[PDB]
Amino acid sequence: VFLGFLGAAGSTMGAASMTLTVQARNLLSGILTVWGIKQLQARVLAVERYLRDQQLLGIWGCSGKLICCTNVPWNSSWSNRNLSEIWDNMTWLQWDKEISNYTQIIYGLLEESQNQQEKNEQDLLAL
Amino acid sequence: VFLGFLGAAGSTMGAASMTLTVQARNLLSGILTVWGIKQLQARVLAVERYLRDQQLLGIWGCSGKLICCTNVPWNSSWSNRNLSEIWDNMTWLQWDKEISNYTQIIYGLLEESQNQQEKNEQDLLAL
Amino acid sequence: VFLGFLGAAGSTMGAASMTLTVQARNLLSGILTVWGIKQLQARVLAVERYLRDQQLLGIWGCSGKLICCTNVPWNSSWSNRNLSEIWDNMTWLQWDKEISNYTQIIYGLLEESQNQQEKNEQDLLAL
Amino acid sequence: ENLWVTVYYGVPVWKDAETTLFCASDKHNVWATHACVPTDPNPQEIHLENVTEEFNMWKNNMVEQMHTDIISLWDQSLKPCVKLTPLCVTLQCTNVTRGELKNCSFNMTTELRDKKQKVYSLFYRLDVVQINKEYRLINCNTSAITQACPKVSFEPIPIHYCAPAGFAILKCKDKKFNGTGPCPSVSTVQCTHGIKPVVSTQLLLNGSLAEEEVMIRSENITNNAKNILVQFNTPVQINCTRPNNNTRKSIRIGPGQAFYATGDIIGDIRQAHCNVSKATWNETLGKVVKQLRKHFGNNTIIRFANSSGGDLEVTTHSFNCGGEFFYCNTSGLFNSTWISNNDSITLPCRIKQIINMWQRIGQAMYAPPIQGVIRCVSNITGLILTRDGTETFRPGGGDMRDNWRSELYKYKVVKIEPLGVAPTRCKRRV
Amino acid sequence: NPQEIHLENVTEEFNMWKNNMVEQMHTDIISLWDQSLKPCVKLTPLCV
Amino acid sequence: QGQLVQSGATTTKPGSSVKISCKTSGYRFNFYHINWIRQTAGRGPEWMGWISPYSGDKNLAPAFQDRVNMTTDTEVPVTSFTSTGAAYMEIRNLTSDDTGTYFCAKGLLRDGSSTWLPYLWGQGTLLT
Amino acid sequence: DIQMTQSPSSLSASLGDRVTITCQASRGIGKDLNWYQQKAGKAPKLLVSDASTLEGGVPSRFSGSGFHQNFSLTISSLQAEDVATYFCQQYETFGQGTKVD
Ligand SMILES: *[C@@H]1O[C@H](CO)[C@@H](O[C@@H]2O[C@H](CO)[C@@H](O[C@@H]3O[C@H](CO[C@H]4O[C@H](CO)[C@@H](O)[C@H](O[C@H]5O[C@H](CO)[C@@H](O)[C@H](O)[C@@H]5O)[C@@H]4O)[C@@H](O)[C@H](O[C@H]4O[C@H](CO)[C@@H](O)[C@H](O)[C@@H]4O)[C@@H]3O)[C@H](O)[C@H]2NC(C)=O)[C@H](O)[C@H]1NC(C)=O
Ligand SMILES: *[C@@H]1O[C@H](CO)[C@@H](O[C@@H]2O[C@H](CO)[C@@H](O[C@@H]3O[C@H](CO[C@H]4O[C@H](CO)[C@@H](O)[C@H](O)[C@@H]4O)[C@@H](O)[C@H](O[C@H]4O[C@H](CO)[C@@H](O)[C@H](O)[C@@H]4O)[C@@H]3O)[C@H](O)[C@H]2NC(C)=O)[C@H](O)[C@H]1NC(C)=O
Ligand SMILES: *[C@@H]1O[C@H](CO)[C@@H](O[C@@H]2O[C@H](CO)[C@@H](O[C@@H]3O[C@H](CO[C@H]4O[C@H](CO)[C@@H](O)[C@H](O)[C@@H]4O)[C@@H](O)[C@H](O)[C@@H]3O)[C@H](O)[C@H]2NC(C)=O)[C@H](O)[C@H]1NC(C)=O
Ligand SMILES: *[C@@H]1O[C@H](CO)[C@@H](O[C@@H]2O[C@H](CO)[C@@H](O)[C@H](O)[C@H]2NC(C)=O)[C@H](O)[C@H]1NC(C)=O
Ligand SMILES: *[C@@H]1O[C@H](CO)[C@@H](O[C@@H]2O[C@H](CO)[C@@H](O)[C@H](O)[C@H]2NC(C)=O)[C@H](O)[C@H]1NC(C)=O
Ligand SMILES: *[C@@H]1O[C@H](CO)[C@@H](O[C@@H]2O[C@H](CO)[C@@H](O)[C@H](O)[C@H]2NC(C)=O)[C@H](O)[C@H]1NC(C)=O
Ligand SMILES: *[C@@H]1O[C@H](CO)[C@@H](O[C@@H]2O[C@H](CO)[C@@H](O)[C@H](O)[C@H]2NC(C)=O)[C@H](O)[C@H]1NC(C)=O
Ligand SMILES: *[C@@H]1O[C@H](CO)[C@@H](O[C@@H]2O[C@H](CO)[C@@H](O)[C@H](O)[C@H]2NC(C)=O)[C@H](O)[C@H]1NC(C)=O
Ligand SMILES: *[C@@H]1O[C@H](CO)[C@@H](O)[C@H](O)[C@H]1NC(C)=O
Ligand SMILES: *[C@@H]1O[C@H](CO)[C@@H](O)[C@H](O)[C@H]1NC(C)=O
Ligand SMILES: *[C@@H]1O[C@H](CO)[C@@H](O)[C@H](O)[C@H]1NC(C)=O
Ligand SMILES: *[C@@H]1O[C@H](CO)[C@@H](O)[C@H](O)[C@H]1NC(C)=O
Ligand SMILES: *[C@@H]1O[C@H](CO)[C@@H](O)[C@H](O)[C@H]1NC(C)=O
Ligand SMILES: *[C@@H]1O[C@H](CO)[C@@H](O)[C@H](O)[C@H]1NC(C)=O
Ligand SMILES: *[C@@H]1O[C@H](CO)[C@@H](O)[C@H](O)[C@H]1NC(C)=O
Ligand SMILES: *[C@@H]1O[C@H](CO)[C@@H](O)[C@H](O)[C@H]1NC(C)=O
Ligand SMILES: *[C@@H]1O[C@H](CO)[C@@H](O)[C@H](O)[C@H]1NC(C)=O
Ligand SMILES: *[C@@H]1O[C@H](CO)[C@@H](O)[C@H](O)[C@H]1NC(C)=O
Ligand SMILES: *[C@@H]1O[C@H](CO)[C@@H](O)[C@H](O)[C@H]1NC(C)=O
Repeated sequence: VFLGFLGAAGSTMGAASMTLTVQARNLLSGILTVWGIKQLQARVLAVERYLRDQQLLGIWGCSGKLICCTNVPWNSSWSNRNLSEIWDNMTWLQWDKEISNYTQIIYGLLEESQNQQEKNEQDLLAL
Repeated sequence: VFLGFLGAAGSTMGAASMTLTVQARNLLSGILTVWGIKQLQARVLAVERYLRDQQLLGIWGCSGKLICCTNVPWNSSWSNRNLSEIWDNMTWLQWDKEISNYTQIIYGLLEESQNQQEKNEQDLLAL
Repeated sequence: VFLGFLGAAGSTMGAASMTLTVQARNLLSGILTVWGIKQLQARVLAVERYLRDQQLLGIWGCSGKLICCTNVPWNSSWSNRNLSEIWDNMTWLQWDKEISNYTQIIYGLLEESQNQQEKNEQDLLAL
Repeated sequence: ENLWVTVYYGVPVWKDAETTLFCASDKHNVWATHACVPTDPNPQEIHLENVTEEFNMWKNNMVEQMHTDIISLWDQSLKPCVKLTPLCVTLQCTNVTRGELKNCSFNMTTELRDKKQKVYSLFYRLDVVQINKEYRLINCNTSAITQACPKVSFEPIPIHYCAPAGFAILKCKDKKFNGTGPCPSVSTVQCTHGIKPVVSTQLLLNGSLAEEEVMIRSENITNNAKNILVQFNTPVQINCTRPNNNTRKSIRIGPGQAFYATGDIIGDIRQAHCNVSKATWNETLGKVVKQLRKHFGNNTIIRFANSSGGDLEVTTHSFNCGGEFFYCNTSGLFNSTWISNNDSITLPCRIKQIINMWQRIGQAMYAPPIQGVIRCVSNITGLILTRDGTETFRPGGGDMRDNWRSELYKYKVVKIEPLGVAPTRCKRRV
Repeated sequence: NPQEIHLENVTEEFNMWKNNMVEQMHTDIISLWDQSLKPCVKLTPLCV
Repeated sequence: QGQLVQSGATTTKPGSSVKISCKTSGYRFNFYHINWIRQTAGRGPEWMGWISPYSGDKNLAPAFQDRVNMTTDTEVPVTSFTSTGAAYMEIRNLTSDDTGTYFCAKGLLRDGSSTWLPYLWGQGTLLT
Repeated sequence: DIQMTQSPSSLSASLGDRVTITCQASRGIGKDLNWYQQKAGKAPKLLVSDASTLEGGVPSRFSGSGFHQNFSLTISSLQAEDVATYFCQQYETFGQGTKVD
C-alpha cells in the first residue's frame, strides 16, 4: 500500500517506520514584489530547517541513515514502557509528547557517544 | 591529463566516469540594487539544486559516494545494450537521452531498496 | 570539563581535537527593512560556507566524520615536525599558519585519492 | 532490558507553528496573481487515517496573514497611479436634470504649468461636501487621494495559500464541523483551495458553501460582541445593477497625468439596486433560524432587524460590482420575527467613488468611472450577524478578516519535525 | 584568470534567435536605466 | 487506561432478550476491539466474541453466533487521543443456563499477535 | 439570559482576617468572569479578570479562582482601605455586590 505524505500519522510507530522515505522526499521539495519576497523567505527557511536535521544526523554518526542504531542505552526514566506496548500500540505523535522533556538530553548523549567512538577508531587504526 | 570542467563531455562513459570530482567541485562554487537581487536569487538557486541531488543520494544509501553500487537489477526494457557497447561506445549525453523515460522509475526503485535494506540491518543487529 | 565554543583555542591540538562537536554545533545555528535584508544576507552566507566545508568532506570520503583518516602520506616538506612536538606542543591556530601554503595542495591529493579508491571498490565488487 | 535508543528520520509528527505562506494561481489584477507560482494541475490531497487534530478558526494565523497580504497588495497596486491632489479645489456644482448625483465644474491645471482649464465632471453626493453652490471632495481635509490605475481589475481571482517545504496544511473533512474542536476526519494539503478575496459586508458573496446542513460559527455565541459567522448550504442568488449608461472623460491634469472624470449619463437616470428571490431568501432565513434555536431555545422567538448605526460600510451591504462600489440598504432582508413554530426583494443601493477601502485614514482611493451599464450576478453564501446585547440578530461587519476567516476555518498550519528517538534492542558495532 | 574549458568531440545545437540571454539582457538594461533616474530632478516645472 | 462502565443488573426471564451497554472513556475507542466475556454458574468463564469499532468487523465463538447481537456506535472525540464510545450486546434465546456476570473488555494492542486480547475490563452486569 | 448569584450580600471582619466572596453562575461560562472594587463616590476598579488573573497594580492580598460555575474572590489579611463594594462581572451582567465592613 502507498498511504501518502503523513499517511501513517495515525498508524502505529512500527507501521510508520517502514514509510520513512515518504516523509523524507517532501521535506525539501514539497508534496521585489510582495509574493517575490514572500517566496524567497520560504525557500531559505526550508533549506535551514533541512540542514539542521542533517546537521544532527551528521554529529550522531547517522548521516545517510533513515533508521540509525546508536550506543546510548535507553534510560527507563524517559519512558518505562515495554517494547511491544510502544511499536505496536503508540503513534509517533503520542510518543513525541511523552518524550518531550527528555528529548534535549538524548540529543547530547548521541553527540559525545560519536566523538568518543571516532576518537576510539582513530586509535584502532594507529597500528 | 586534466581536461577541465566538462572536459570529457564528448568522451566515452568510461573515460568521463574517472573525472567525476572535476564536475563535483564546480557544482556549488563555480569554475536592493538590480544586480543585488539578481545575484541573491542565483545564490539560493545554486544551493537548492545542490541539496536536491544530495537528497537523492542520501535516500539511495549513496551519500558521500561518487560511484555507488546498488541492488536494483538492470531491466533490459530500459536499454537492451551490451556492457561493452555502452561504457566504451556511448557518451553520457547520449545515454541520458536513451534513458530519458525510464529515469523516474529507477529513482523510485533505488529508494525502497534502501529503506528495506536498513530495515533488514535493524533486524541483523537485533541480537 | 566543558570549555565552550572555541574554549580550547589556546589548548594543544590534541586537547582541542576531543572537543570537535563543540565547534561543529554552532557552525550553522550559532552560540524589505534595513535589518530585514541585512539578516537575510547573513542567513544565506551561513549556509553557503557550511555546505562548502561539507562539500570538501564529501569528496574526501569523510562525509559524516569529525576525525577522518586518509591515504595521503605526510610530506615532510609541508612540516618536518615530530608527532609529539605537534599534538602536545602546538595550537591549531599556530598549525594553520605553518601549513598555510601547502593547504591547497593537500586538498587536491585528498580528492583523487577518493575517486581512485571508489573506482577500485567498483572493481572489487565486479565479481 | 537491553534497550538502546535509535534515531528515526522521517516520522509522521508535527507541531502547531506559523510560517510565511506564499501564493499560487492558475489584465493585471490588484492581487498580482500573475506574480504567484502556477497552481499545480495535480493537487495532492493525502487523507490522514485515524488522525484527530484540534482546530481553532478563531486563533488561526492564516487569517491574520491573509488580511495583511491583501492590504499589502492593495497598497502595492496604487503606487504607480496618478495622484488626484490637484483635484482638491473648490467645485461649482449643480443638480442633474433625488438630487443624488451632481454636476461639478472647476478650474484645473493643464499640461502647461501656467495654463488653466474650466472642466466639468459628475460626482455622486457621497464624494463631495459644501462650504451654483460651492463644494469640495470629501477626502481633502483628511487624506491625499490616489486614482486607481484603470487597467488593474478588482475582480476576485482564486488565490491558493501554500506552505513552505517542511510545513503542511491540515484540512478538516468534517461536514458538520463548527468553529473549534477536534476534527475527526483530517487530511493534509500543500495549498488551500481557490479562495476568492471578495471584499464584502453583511452578506458573504461568491464564497464556499457548507455541505449537509447550514452551519453557524462563533467564539462565544453567548457573547453579544462576537460576530456570528453563519454559512449557507444552498446559495441564494442576488442580482445587482447600476442601470445608468455612464461615460468616461479623460482630463489631462499634467504631463502624463490624466484624471478620468464622469462625462455624462446617456439616457435614463435610474436607481442602482439589487434583487434577491423573496421565496429563496425566506427558506434560507428559515434554515438559519432553525440552527439559531439549537443555541438559544426551541421556544424563544428569533427576530431580524436592520443595522442600528455606524458608518456606511457597515450599515449597508458594501461590495463591488463590475468596478463600482455599491452600498445597499438591507432593511428589506432583515425584517422578520420568527415564532417557535414571481417574488423579488429590491435593495436601494447608493454608489460612491472616494473609498477608504479598509479602515485606513490617510489612504483614500478614487475609483475611476466604469463606462456602460453595470450588472453582476453573485451568490450570497454566508452572513455576518450580531445579536443584541426574544433574541434579535442584526447584520454587521467591518473587520475584513472575518471574511477571510469564513474560508480559512478548514485549514491549519503545522510544522513537520521528522527526527524521532525511540528505544529498541539495537546497537552498533565497534 | 578567465577559465575557458574546450569541449572536445562535443557538438551542440545553437539558435541565436531563441536565445533568452538576449531577452534577459534587454530588460536588464531597461531595468538599470530606470534605476539610474529615480534620484534625479524632475523637470515638470519646465513644462511652461 | 480508561474506564469501561456497564449497565445495571437487569433480571428478566427466559425467552426474552437483554441489552447490556458499555460506555468507554479515557482512550481512543476505535483503536481497540471490544471483547465480550461471561462467567456463569454451571461452567467457568466463556469467551463470547469481540467486535472492531474501526473496521466494523465481528468475530464470535460458534457457541454464541446465532444468539449475540454485537453492535457499536461511533466515537465522539474528546481530545486528539481520547474519545468516548459505546458497545452493545444482546442475547437471543435466553434461558436460566445463561445466568451470570457479563463484562466488556478492551483489546490489548493495536497490532501483533495479541490485538484483540481482553486486557482492560469493565465492572460486570448480573443477568437473570 | 445569565444569572449571577453573589453571596454574601454583606459581611464584616477585623483587620487581618481572611475574606472570601462567591459568585455562582446559572450555567457554564468557562473562565469569563471579572471582579471589581467600588468605593463610595468612586468608579469601580478592575481587580481580577478572566476569573483568576490579578490586574497590575492591585495589591497581592487579592486573589481569585473558579471555573465552569463556582467562582471566588479572596482578600488575604483585610486592611482599612479595602472597605468598598465588590461584585463579579459576566459580560454585561453583574453580581448583586458585597459590602465589606
Ligand atoms: C487505524 O486504526 C485501526 C484501529 O486501531 C487499525 O485497525 C487495526 O489494524 C491492525 C493491523 O492492521 C489489526 O491487527 C491485525 O488483526 C488481524 C486480525 O484480522 C483477522 O481476523 C479478523 C476476524 O476474523 C478478520 O476480519 C480479518 O480479515 C480481513 O478482513 C477484514 C474485513 O472486515 C479487515 O477489516 C481486516 O483488517 C482483515 O484484513 C483477518 O482475517 C491479525 O491477523 C493481525 O495479526 C497478523 O499480523 C501481525 C502483523 O501485523 C502479526 O504480528 C501476527 O502474528 C499475525 O500474523 C493483526 O493483529 C487490528 O485488528 C485492527 N483493529 C483494531 C486494532 O481494532 C488500522 O490498522 C489503522 N490504520 C491506519 C492506516 O493507521
Ligand atoms: C453638466 O453641466 C455642464 C455645464 O457646466 C453641461 O455642459 C453644457 O451643456 C449644455 C447643454 O445642456 C451645452 O449647451 C449647448 O451647447 C451647444 C454647443 O453650441 C455652442 O457652439 C455654437 C457654435 O457651433 C454656438 O453657436 C452656440 O451658441 C454654443 O455656444 C449648442 O448646440 C446647444 O444648443 C441647444 O440649445 C439651444 C438653446 O437651448 C437651442 O436653441 C438649440 O437648438 C440647441 O438645441 C446648447 O446651447 C453647453 O455647451 C455645455 N457646456 C460645455 C462646456 O460643454 C453638461 O451638459 C451637464 N451635464 C449633465 C449630465 O447635466
Ligand atoms: C461573483 O462571481 C461572478 C461570476 O464568477 C461575477 O460575475 C462576473 O463579473 C465580472 C465583472 O462584474 C464579469 O466580467 C465582465 O465581463 C464583461 C463581458 O463578459 C461577457 O463576454 C465575455 C467574452 O470575453 C464572455 O466570456 C462572458 O461569459 C460574458 O458573456 C466585460 O464587458 C466586462 O468588462 C467584465 O470584464 C464576468 O463576466 C462575470 N462572470 C459571470 C459568470 O457572470 C461577480 O462579479 C462576482 N461578484 C462579486 C461581488 O465579486
Ligand atoms: C438639488 O435638489 C435638492 C432637492 O430639491 C435641493 O435640496 C434643497 O436644498 C435647499 C438648500 O439650498 C433646502 O432649503 C431644501 O429644503 C432642499 N430640498 C429638499 C427637498 O431637500 C438641492 O439644493 C439641489 N441642489 C442644487 C445644487 O440645486
Ligand atoms: C453560484 O451558484 C452555484 C453555487 O452553488 C454555482 O453553480 C454551480 O456550480 C457548481 C460548481 O461550480 C456546478 O457543479 C453546478 O453545476 C452549478 N450549478 C448550476 C445550476 O450551474 C455558481 O457557479 C455560483 N457562482 C459563483 C460562486 O460565483
Ligand atoms: C450606452 O451609450 C453608448 C454611447 O454613449 C452607446 O454606444 C453606442 O453603441 C452603438 C451601437 O448600439 C454605436 O453605433 C455607437 O457608435 C456607440 N456610441 C459610442 C459613443 O460609442 C451604447 O450602445 C449605450 N448602451 C446602452 C445599454 O444604453
Ligand atoms: C438573476 O439573473 C439571472 C440571470 O440574469 C436570472 O436567471 C434567469 O432566470 C430566468 C427565469 O427563471 C430564466 O429564464 C433564465 O434562463 C435565467 N438565466 C440564466 C443565465 O440561467 C435570475 O432569475 C435572476 N434572479 C433575480 C433574483 O434577479
Ligand atoms: C467561550 O468559549 C471558550 C472556548 O471555546 C469556552 O471555554 C471552554 O469552556 C468549557 C466549558 O466551560 C471548558 O470545558 C473548556 O475547558 C474551556 N476551554 C477553554 C480553552 O477555555 C468558554 O466556556 C466560553 N464561554 C461562554 C460564556 O460561553
Ligand atoms: C537516567 O537519567 C538520570 C537523570 O536524568 C541519571 O541520573 C541516571 O544515571 C540515568 N540512568 C541510566 C541508567 O542511564
Ligand atoms: C515535562 O515537564 C512538565 C513541567 O511542567 C511536566 O508537567 C510534564 O509532565 C513533563 N513531561 C512528562 C512526560 O512527564
Ligand atoms: C521491467 O519493467 C517492466 C515495466 O517497466 C516490468 O513489468 C518488468 O517486471 C521489469 N522486469 C524486470 C526483470 O525487472
Ligand atoms: C519516451 O516516450 C516518447 C513518447 O512520445 C517516445 O517517443 C520515446 O521514444 C520514448 N523514449 C525511448 C527511449 O523510447
Ligand atoms: C613532497 O612535495 C614535493 C612538491 O611539493 C614533491 O615533489 C615530492 O615528491 C613530495 N614528496 C613526497 C614524499 O610526497
Ligand atoms: C609561504 O610563502 C611565503 C611567500 O612570501 C613565505 O614567506 C612563507 O614563509 C611561506 N610559508 C611557509 C610556512 O614557509
Ligand atoms: C476660474 O478662475 C476664474 C478667475 O477669476 C474665476 O472667475 C472662475 O470663477 C473660476 N472657475 C471656477 C469653476 O471656479
Ligand atoms: C472634515 O470635514 C468634515 C465636513 O464634512 C468635518 O465634519 C470633519 O470634522 C473634518 N475632519 C477633519 C479631520 O478635519
Ligand atoms: C463545536 O462542537 C463541539 C463538540 O460538538 C462543542 O464542544 C463546541 O462547543 C462547538 N462549538 C460551538 C461554537 O458551539
Ligand atoms: C433601519 O430601519 C429603521 C426603521 O425601519 C429606519 O428608520 C433606519 O433608517 C434603518 N437603518 C438603516 C441603516 O437602513
Ligand atoms: C433603508 O430603507 C428604509 C425603508 O426601506 C428607510 O427607512 C431607511 O432610511 C433606509 N436606510 C437609510 C440609511 O436611509
